[PDB]
Amino acid sequence: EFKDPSLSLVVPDFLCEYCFFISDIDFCKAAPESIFSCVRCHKAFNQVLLQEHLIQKLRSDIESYLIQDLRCSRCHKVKRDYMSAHCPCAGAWEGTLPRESIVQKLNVFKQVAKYYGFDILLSCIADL
Amino acid sequence: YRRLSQETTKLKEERGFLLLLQSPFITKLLGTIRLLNQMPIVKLSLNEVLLPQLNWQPTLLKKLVNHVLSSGSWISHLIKLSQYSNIPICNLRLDSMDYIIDVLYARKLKKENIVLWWNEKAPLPDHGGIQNDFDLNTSWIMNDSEFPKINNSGVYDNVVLDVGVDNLTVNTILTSEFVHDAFSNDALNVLRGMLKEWWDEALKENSTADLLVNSLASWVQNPNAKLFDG
Amino acid sequence: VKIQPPLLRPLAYRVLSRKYGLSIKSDGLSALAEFVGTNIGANWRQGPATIKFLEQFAAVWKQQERGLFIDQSGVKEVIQEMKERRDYFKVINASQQQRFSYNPHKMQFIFVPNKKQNGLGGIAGFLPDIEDKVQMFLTRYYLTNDRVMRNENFQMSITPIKNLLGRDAQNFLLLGLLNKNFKGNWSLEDPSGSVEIDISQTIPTQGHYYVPGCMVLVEGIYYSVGNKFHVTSMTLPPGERREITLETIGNLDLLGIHGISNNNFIARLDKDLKIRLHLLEKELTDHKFVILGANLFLDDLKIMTALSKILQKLNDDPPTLLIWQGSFTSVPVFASMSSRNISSSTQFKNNFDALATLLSRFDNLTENTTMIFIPGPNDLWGSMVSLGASGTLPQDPIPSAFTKKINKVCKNVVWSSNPTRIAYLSQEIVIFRDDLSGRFKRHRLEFPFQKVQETRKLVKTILDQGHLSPFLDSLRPISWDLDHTLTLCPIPSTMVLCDTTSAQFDLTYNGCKVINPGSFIHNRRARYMEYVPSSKKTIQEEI
Ligand SMILES: [Zn+2]
Ligand SMILES: [Zn+2]
Repeated sequence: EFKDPSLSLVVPDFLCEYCFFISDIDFCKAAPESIFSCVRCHKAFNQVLLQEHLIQKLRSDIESYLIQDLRCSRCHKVKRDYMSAHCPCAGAWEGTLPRESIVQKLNVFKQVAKYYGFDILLSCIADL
Repeated sequence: YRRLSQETTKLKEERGFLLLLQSPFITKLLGTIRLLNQMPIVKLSLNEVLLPQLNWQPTLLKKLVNHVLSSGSWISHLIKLSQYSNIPICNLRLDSMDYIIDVLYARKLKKENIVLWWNEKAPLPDHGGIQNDFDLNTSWIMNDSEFPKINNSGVYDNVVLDVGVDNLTVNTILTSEFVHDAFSNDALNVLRGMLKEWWDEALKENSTADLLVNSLASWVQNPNAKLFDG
Repeated sequence: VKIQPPLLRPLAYRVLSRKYGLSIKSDGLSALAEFVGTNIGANWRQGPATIKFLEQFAAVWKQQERGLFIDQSGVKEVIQEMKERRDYFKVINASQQQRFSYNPHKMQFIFVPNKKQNGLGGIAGFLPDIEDKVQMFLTRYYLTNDRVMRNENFQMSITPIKNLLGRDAQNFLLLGLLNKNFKGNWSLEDPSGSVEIDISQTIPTQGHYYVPGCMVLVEGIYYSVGNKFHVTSMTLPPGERREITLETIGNLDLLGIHGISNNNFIARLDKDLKIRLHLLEKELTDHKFVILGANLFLDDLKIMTALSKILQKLNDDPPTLLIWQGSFTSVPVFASMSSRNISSSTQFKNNFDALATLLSRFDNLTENTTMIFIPGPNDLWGSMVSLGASGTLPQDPIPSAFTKKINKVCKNVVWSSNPTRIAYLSQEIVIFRDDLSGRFKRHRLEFPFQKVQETRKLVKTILDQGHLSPFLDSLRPISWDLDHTLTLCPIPSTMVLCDTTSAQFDLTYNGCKVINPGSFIHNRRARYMEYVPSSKKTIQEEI
């Protein structure tokens, strides 16, 4: 059975001051000589800005996971009590954001930071 | 290393002129020499200059010569921008296009009856002090920046047209109580009229208006510019 | 003299297998052999000295673990013997704080294994699991209810919310989370159920900041016409002192410096407490620690000038602990959209490189005093996403990638979290940097009906509620597992309650003393405050 041999990590709305041009950028699927340069103009990007935006994305992901809501198992109603054992009906709460998704995202951040030379992002991970 | 003060003093007592300043440490150089506060100075910060560790003489010579012989064009452009934007000479920068938009929009709102919510040294709008508090709706509306896309796989034996769309944001802006996530429609209409007159002026042979309209979207995205709102 | 192991084996074996001890390994025999080699002489004819040295070995080794095996460490106990023939205080952050759960039905604190020590942690081990946010409010309610029940006055009995369904026209006493329901009315939440409240005729106990999210004792009459509990009075639960709080669990080593507890067993100690108290009673004036104001900025020249003026005064007489608190950058750091000027991260790195230069001319302070740094509201990690607004409370320390010169210039620097705990010989200190006055004033709940009283109410409320952040998840999101670090249980002796919106004060109440440092700079004056561990304060300023 065929699968996709690569994951995806996309940074939305990266701006090129030399063009005022807005587009996304895929750090995993896009080939080199295009991550470091604008699509239209062939002007090199600044690397610390890329690394800072990656750190921003990772921190926003962590905060978004930590601020998630709880959903019941059988019925998909939202938890509306600050403290309760479980749903009035049968079923236990589960989070909207699963753990495995963010674990895999952190793994792909590790892979991306290891492929290129990104010391600041490595130190960002190491502080956790 | 002490001759900078001597040169500045001799220039001060030899002529009353404007000074072009270009360095990554503008504030540090302003603080090192006390005579710099006594003259009108225009700053032209183009930082992030480095050395190739070898054969630096010709590259630095090229930098200096192009700077000195393009300062005329630079000051001509600055004069054009200042005499169009009703802003003094020393308060403008070549790349600081957002500042002009901010000041003119604030002036238009001041002639109106809407509070500016102006802010300094902080990339948040002024809401009376409430903005520093964490809130769920705000934190959700800052971080939802993903743009969806459509992809339908398959093999096509028919002809396919690859087209490109440009100036979508400006068209979206120009074209088109109960809801709490709504932005004040008064400001939206004000900026729509502003952009309409901007477009009309840029049509009638105005490079400055065209460049400013081009930079409008980058101003909208960038939170570093003042008068920003998520 | 190089010995033969066979002719030494019985001497060790008898003493360490028949009278006391057991299970001597081969490395233990080698360590004892080299010990005999050091204390060589008229041995194999000398009785008392060797056996009493073995008894001293037992008196050194029986306290460690259980002492039923002797590995390569035999040289380590030998060195312990050699060296047995200020210190004793530690500073701990919220990340490494020991984890202790709570159980209501047995009424004991329960140790929980640390995920850092037993788990792998190679990729992601800091992420709490789902049920922690379910159990955090349960734990807070359990602790509050136990504290209320232990009170002398309450031996009247409170009733659960759910048991209010069938009766009416009767008065009751209850307590629970006072908050807003989905509809928009004020309600009380209990592990059993919830009801609607009435405020139109409520007479409060003055001196308390009634904010949503704080446990409150409610008295009133239930009515079954609707679901309205007509309240007649509201009062925060009272407090308790450190000694009575401790004695219920003996003297637990929660902030254990002498010893630690684990899943296998629980520990206790009170014999050394009076020894350490008497040790503290002498040479305490020499062991002084000084703290400064908040929001000290490393970008403007005036703050650097004031800091230089302070350091030239402090160099001659270096204190023990110097605590730097507040935000070190006046502008929050975030994504930079300009590649023409200096990036925010590079500027943040540059702000600390100047401090390394300024510390080069104060070698006495650098050599004799340790440094403590505490993050503020808009440091690198927080303002990265919150953009200078309030956010998660257990803040990470200053990243190591931006302090690569301070650790080499100074021999003792420590970066801690926003809530940090230091354990002296007989003192424990908590430092908490954030704003409270505005937070309580703006969200104060209204009741239909000279600056020293505001801080009085603040202290009374924060000590009665017994939690650092008496707010719901909507206002201040909290990490799911680290909430135990914010719990105000076995309350500390002294609180460094730094606040930029409250005047400086030195209040003490209910066995706890609270100090409120202000901003480092104010009305063209610079102020920093030093606290003597003998319950004496001093305030000094330099223009
Ligand atoms: Zn470009
Ligand atoms: Zn259900």
